[PDB]
Amino acid sequence: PLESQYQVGPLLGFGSVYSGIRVSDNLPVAIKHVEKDRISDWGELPNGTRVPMEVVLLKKVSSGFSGVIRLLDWFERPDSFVLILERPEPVQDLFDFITERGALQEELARSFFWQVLEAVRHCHNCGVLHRDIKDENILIDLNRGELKLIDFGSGALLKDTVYTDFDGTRVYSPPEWIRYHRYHGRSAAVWSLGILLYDMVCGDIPFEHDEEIIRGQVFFRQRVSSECQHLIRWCLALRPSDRPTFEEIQNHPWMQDVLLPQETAEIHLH
Ligand SMILES: NCC[C@H]1CN=C(O)c2cc(-c3cccc(OC(F)(F)F)c3)c(-c3ccccc3)n21
Repeated sequence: PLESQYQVGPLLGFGSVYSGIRVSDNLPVAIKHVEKDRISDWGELPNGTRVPMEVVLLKKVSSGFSGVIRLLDWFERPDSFVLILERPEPVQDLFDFITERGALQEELARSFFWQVLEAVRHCHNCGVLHRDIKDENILIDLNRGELKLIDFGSGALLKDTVYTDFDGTRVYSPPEWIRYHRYHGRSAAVWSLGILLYDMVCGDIPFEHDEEIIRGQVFFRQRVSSECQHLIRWCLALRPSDRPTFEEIQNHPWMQDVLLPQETAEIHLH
């Protein structure tokens, strides 16, 4: 069936994502392969079929909402699974985008960061915790100026209780995980968005080493507004309880008067 519905193009960019076309309507797709031997967390669909957690998570967050990458279909194979993902065209990941432009202007960082917050909120609303929010896991739909979360491969069902496992990016991980190998989903997510926002306005992440993470001292290597500095420092509070909630972030003075995605595209992307 797969090869009957999708024309496979070349590799894109340890992960295995190929360019693809849906032969039905020539819709651009991405084809992610995951080998069963490499899967740590297994979920179960309503039908009680054993699938990778990523399928569960993508199925739970897959609706009208443009802020998360839509899982169009998936397949079981003897030794692997194959996820069909939407592919914007043209498209750039936020890592390559920040690398090319360096530090983003606050206005564009605000629009991008707002869109990421809206997307993370949607995930949380649908019982999904991403656990690997970072520039690489954000695609820019360059025409529409819309960001899309990708890679729920380290994700989990959202729970209000302690997490004692983590398979995400260390330099984006919060001090409580480094020190005590324990975190709560939302507060840890606010940490990673702190790192992300720092990365957007400074053109690089703030911390390389465990000691730097644990100390949580933030040096700005670029001119960044006082209000943006405050929001970053707040997201990056050492004590989880001291971190802002999603509501508190989106009500922060820095987050006000956000550009519409189309506005953002017109001004900053073309
Ligand atoms: N480091 C990022 C993580 C890699 C590995 N895990 C994943 O779950 C993943 C999914 C995709 C992806 C999703 C939708 C469209 C898509 O196509 C597009 F890039 F837009 F052309 C790719 C990529 C990926 C992104 C960008 C470049 C290469 C792969 N990834």
